[PDB]
Amino acid sequence: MTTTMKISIEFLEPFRMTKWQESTRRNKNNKEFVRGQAFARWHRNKKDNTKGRPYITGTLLRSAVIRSAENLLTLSDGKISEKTCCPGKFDTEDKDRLLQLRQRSTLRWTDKNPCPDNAETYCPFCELLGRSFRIHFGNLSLPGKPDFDGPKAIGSQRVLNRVDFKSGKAHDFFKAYEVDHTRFPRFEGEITIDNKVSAEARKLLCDSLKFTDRLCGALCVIRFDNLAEKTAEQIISILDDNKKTEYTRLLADAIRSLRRSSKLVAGLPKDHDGKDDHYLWDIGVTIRQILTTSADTKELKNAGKWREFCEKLGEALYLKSKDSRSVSIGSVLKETVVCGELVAKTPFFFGAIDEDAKQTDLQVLLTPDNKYRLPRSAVRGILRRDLQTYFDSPCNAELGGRPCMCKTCRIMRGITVMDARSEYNAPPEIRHRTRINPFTGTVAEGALFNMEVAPEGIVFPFQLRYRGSEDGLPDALKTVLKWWAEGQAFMSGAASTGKGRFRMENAKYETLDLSDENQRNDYLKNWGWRDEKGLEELKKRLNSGLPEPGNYRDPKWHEINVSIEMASPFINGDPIRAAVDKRGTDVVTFVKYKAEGEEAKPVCAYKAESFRGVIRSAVARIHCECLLCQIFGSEYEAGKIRFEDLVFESDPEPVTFDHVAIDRFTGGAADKKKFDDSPLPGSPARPLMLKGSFWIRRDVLEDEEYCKALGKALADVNNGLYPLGGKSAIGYGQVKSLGIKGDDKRISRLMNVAVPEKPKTDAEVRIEAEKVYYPHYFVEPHKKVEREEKPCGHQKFHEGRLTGKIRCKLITKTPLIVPDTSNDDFFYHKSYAFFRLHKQIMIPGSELRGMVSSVYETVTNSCFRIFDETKRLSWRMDAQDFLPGRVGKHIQKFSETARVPFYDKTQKHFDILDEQEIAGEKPVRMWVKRFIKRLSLVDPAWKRRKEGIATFIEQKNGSYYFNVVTNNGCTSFHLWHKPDNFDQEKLEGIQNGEKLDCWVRDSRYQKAFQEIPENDPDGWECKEGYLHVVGPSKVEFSDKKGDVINNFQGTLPSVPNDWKTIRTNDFKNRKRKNEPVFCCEDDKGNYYTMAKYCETFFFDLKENEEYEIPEKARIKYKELLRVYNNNPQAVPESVFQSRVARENVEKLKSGDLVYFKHNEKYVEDIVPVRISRTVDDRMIGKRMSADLRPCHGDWVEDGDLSALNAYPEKRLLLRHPKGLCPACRLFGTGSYKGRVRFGFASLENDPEWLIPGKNPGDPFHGGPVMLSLLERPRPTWSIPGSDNKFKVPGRKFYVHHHAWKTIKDGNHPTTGKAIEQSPNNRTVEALAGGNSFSFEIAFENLKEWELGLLIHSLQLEKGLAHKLGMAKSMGFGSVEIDVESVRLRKDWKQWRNGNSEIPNWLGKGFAKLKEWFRDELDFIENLKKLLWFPEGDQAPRVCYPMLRKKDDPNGNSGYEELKDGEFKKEDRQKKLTTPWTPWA
Amino acid sequence: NPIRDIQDRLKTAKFDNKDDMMNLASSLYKYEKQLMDSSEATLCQQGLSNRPNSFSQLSQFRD
RNA sequence: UUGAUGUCACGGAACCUUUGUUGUCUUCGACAUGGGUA
Ligand SMILES: [Zn+2]
Ligand SMILES: [Zn+2]
Ligand SMILES: [Zn+2]
Ligand SMILES: [Zn+2]
Repeated sequence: MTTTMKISIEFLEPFRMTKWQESTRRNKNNKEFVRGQAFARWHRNKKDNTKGRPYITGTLLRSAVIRSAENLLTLSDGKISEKTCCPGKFDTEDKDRLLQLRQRSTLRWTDKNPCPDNAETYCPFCELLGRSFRIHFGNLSLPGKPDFDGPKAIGSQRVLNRVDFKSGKAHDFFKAYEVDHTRFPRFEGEITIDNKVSAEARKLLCDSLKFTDRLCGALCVIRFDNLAEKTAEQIISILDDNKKTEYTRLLADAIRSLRRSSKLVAGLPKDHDGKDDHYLWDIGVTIRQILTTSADTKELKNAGKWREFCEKLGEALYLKSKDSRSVSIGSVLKETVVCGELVAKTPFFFGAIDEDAKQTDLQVLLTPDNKYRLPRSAVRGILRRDLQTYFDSPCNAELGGRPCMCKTCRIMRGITVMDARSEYNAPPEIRHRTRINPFTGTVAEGALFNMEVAPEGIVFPFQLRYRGSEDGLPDALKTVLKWWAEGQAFMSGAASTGKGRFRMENAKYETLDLSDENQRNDYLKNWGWRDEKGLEELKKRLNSGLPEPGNYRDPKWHEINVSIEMASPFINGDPIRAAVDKRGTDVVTFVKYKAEGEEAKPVCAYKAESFRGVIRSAVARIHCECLLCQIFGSEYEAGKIRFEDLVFESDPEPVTFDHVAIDRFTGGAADKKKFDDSPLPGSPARPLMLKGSFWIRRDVLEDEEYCKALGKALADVNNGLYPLGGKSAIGYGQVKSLGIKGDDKRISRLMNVAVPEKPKTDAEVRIEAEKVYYPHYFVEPHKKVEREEKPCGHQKFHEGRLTGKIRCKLITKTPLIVPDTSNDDFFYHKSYAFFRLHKQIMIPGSELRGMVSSVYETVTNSCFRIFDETKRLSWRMDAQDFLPGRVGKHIQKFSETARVPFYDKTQKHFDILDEQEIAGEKPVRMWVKRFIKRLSLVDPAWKRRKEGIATFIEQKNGSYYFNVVTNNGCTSFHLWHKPDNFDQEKLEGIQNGEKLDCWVRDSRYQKAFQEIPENDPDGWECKEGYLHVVGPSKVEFSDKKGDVINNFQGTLPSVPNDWKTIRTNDFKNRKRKNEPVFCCEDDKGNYYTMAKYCETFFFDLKENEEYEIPEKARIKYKELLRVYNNNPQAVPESVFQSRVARENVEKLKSGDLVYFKHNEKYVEDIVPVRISRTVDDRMIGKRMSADLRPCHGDWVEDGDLSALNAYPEKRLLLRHPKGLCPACRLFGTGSYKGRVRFGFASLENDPEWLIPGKNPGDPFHGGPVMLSLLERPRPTWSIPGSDNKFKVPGRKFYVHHHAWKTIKDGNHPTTGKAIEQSPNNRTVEALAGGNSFSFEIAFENLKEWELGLLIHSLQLEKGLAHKLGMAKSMGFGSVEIDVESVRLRKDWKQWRNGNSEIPNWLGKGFAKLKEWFRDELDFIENLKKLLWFPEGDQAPRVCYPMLRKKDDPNGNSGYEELKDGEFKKEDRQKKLTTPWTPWA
Repeated sequence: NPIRDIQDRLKTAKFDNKDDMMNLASSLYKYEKQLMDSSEATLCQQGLSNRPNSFSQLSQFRD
């Protein structure tokens, strides 16, 4: 019998579970086990193995049933049907064997004595308890009893901490396992009941089971009736096949960023010029190809699969990169329900760290289905915190012991809230953070970390239930809910940076009275409306609104609004988005996402972290329990201020600006220093807007000292001292205003002689109207450079140093060009227009910064800031010590050579010789001849004049064939002799047997063949050797007809596509029949002239001489091949090109034929052909004094310097021992921020154009003008040799003149011929002289002499000027700067005028110069001479010479005849260092 | 400034002495720690002298 | 896979501290190329 009763549990929330423990540890002594007993257990099949499944013990259900039974008994009357139901027994003397004891107050309904321990009959409650197995609860396992690998398969562990109310920081925590309910909602079990149990007891059990509502820490309802690893290895192997190892972290970050959508792989960025050679995505098979294959794979087409694949790739790459009282209450009871929605107004961060995810430092909490979660524990903790704040009383409770009795705990022991999740499931975004060193002004060492953030706009469901004896909700709870509805709900962590502000919307409530019988029996029938259908039915019976508390306390946080005015470009860096965005730029702004439904929305903003850092730095510089700690918090205490992201009002779109670094020596662009960035546009006409707010506690607001500190800091920020964003050195992030509303004027209260003329110049230069001058010269530096070891820090405003602003005005003296390179087809032939921004003519601040820096570095004798130290120079040879040889560890040697015709119609060696031996692999047997015999039958009546006797044979077609036995029988030989008049006429009738005298001469004749010709069958050896075929390479092409081609008869022939089948057409010297020449015809070239017909043949190979090769020679040969390969002036047709340049040889190999020169032991140089280049052994950085090289430069000495990579001390090998020079101290270097900031210039009046425009109605646009060619600067002219006497001359400077008039006319400045349109030249829009511009400069912590020298470099003297823009060699862009005002700072409140100290500052600067250099100042005079502007009635003629004089109609010299004249190699440096030296 | 002391250690260093080795290791560790924790010593913007000898000695030490 | 007269664990916010910053004029004139003659 013992009829049973099946039961089940349906979990409405995730439940908690305890870990398995060893048998002996399961005792009263263990603490963790005792801390269990309320969560679910875990089973183990074998003790060593972790296999098993979860289950729930029956004693816990028994305790819940008992508790509910007591609750119902005290509630109704203690009368189940008609019986007394005594209070029961819960005490015994034997407390030693039990495992737990009751610590709560037992409940009471009657005052009668409990029933006897042994009696006839027991009450229904005592039957339920037992004490006689009348009722036996069973364990609950699962449906079907499956098995799992371990606890981690079904759930994940989590950490739960406890905070201190006084401070807001945790001090202890505990762990637990959480299991989702969507996967394991159902459990089953059974209950055994005896037949002697009373029907009243059965009804009580039924009611109690229906009343139980929470088990295992969750709501419950009781009822009774592969490619990732492969692709990772492929990409890693590819990067290792290259040497791109520094980029591993960046690539992993970009891959994890790509997880959002597979379509981003298609729209990946490429490299400039539209070619797929990106420095990341085209390292290779290539990374781009691999990502495309993984993208278009079918199985990875799925969104979630794609996401998981990208995350695993990122993890793998990051890993590689790192590698008993019995008290009554009463029968009154009500159950109040509240429902609503919790919307997120800002991002939020619920911390939850996973052990198997190391890439991100801070992670958010998610469900197994990637949905966002709002944990019950966090909601309960925030409710407790708000209640404690309301009562203004911390709870000094402790774990264990009796229950507490404070008001907060009493209110909290009636509360139930539901865990929630959202429908939005897109991946979270990522944010990066840094730490700044206050001394240098740059980031600290290794201070980088990541943060995961959830988006804003997500909506959660909310439900709260209160069970108490009051009429309704407590006043404290009403006030807290009103605060939450207002928007004072700060729930998530990282509140200082502006995370976790929620609002409660659509609130409804209803009250239920569980004292009334019908209502109670309706509640029990419906299970309390916990399931979804019951919840909907209850929602059909809810009233809107919320109550109104009586004692309403105002909130603790107050909102402060912010508005900022910005009239310059703005940027907030984000390298990853730049690494994946399709724009293709180096730096991009910050953009966040707003969650609307199931789709995001990009929006640009300014980071709250950055704003907080800026304000904190401003506060800390003009002033543990210090003020900064008290206001902004620290590691031991929470803060009292909370910032937020600032957004722009009318959404801008970004633009692009290009930059380039200029070399100080050559005056051209420095290699690998071309970059660009993408800021948001801003200007004075249409400035940017920023909106936002920040929160602050009232206690801080009611503190005069804290309000004073904040007011001072905000006043300093308002007075342009602290810009926002990055790249402030070039005029970005210049704040114009800052507003503060909503503080009752507590913080906002605190925020509220003409210049002398320049001195005239004493510099004088003599100009003659007949001579011609050069367009640039050099300035020789001084020997001594002053360096200071300790620069000035940025940590405070030092005393004795000045800070303020400088305002200037710029004037144009010659036409100026400053192009806008965004569009190169404004008018193939490229075209550009003047720089503009929001339709306003402007000049960027970087140009002016570079221009002023170039003169400051010259005035204060400093280092060459920009300089290509690692460049290597090369020179052409001119038509001795180079010997033949063959390559390896040593090089072989040959003793002699000889020539072999290959391109004449006499030899035909192609028909015979094999391809391998032509290439030089196999030996060849050839026939060398050393000297030739040259008869003259009659006595000279020559230089050597030998004697003999001739023996005539015959006379052929002209000529004379005959044997000649010279020296009277000593030597004999045959030959052919032509008729020589005055000697040949003696013998015109031949005899065939007549003998005559003869005198012989010898001439050097070194040739070789394989078959002896018909003419000379005598005196021919046969020796072994190799061949050196290089193909036709001697060619002399030009624009039009020269001189040799002019004498050609008839149309020249066609071109062969192969390099073997060429032959001569016509000799240059027709009379002597020598100097063969070849010509051919192509479509547009039309002019090729090849003058080579012999090849080279080595012989006399030796075995003894062997010479080791050095690595220096090796690298020199590598540079030689690179120079051959990269040649813009190369001949078009490859047949007329040497082998090394045609086959595109890259590295040296064994068995090749090359010339060389040697010392006693080693080899020094190697070349491929006879006349070749010579490569300098030393780099260009070693050809100058060590004190003039950059302070923080590059490695020039012999050494890879890669062994010391990834170590701290490597950086000390790239810095000067003596510190920093004045230029690097003022303008800053790579590890030191500067102390000057330049600003954008703006045109004041209306523009004046050089050429009138086509439309008279459009005065804001000008016409075009065509310039001549612009080619690269050449160091070889200034350094014309490899000898050690040659050094770097100095800094290049261009002179002022009026050559632009001829270009405006349309003629070439040199020749006067019309300019030819072509793809090479350019067309530009230029402004005329007389225009004016205005800009501003800001400095900070400067000395008197530094400020004076800066003012001098700005406004030097009258009669001098600067050079700005492009086409400086043609006379464009002469400008003059004059100072207008000089403000200064004394304190945060007072800003005086400093116009009456410029003479003192200038005098101190000159005194410092005198006390650095004892009155020599030669470079000063040279610089003043070069900056001299010609006055009226003086028109110098300045231009470059032509290549030859025949191309110059003026009759002036050219480069070829100038090299062999005034500008020879010995005086070129002296003539170039002297300013204004004529050359014609 | 640990840079001067490191220079003194290097120019006087010889690798057969464990005393010299531990002294140089201590100096390098002292410099590293000062680099990690921000201080006034980070304003020293100089480097070492005798670059070839210093490079040889540092490469020999860290290997 | 639990014992039985005693379980406030809905008895405990993974919380608190750190500026993607520093340094760079969209600038510009001297060649290239290997032999040929006796
Ligand atoms: Zn009893
Ligand atoms: Zn308490
Ligand atoms: Zn402090
Ligand atoms: Zn310097």
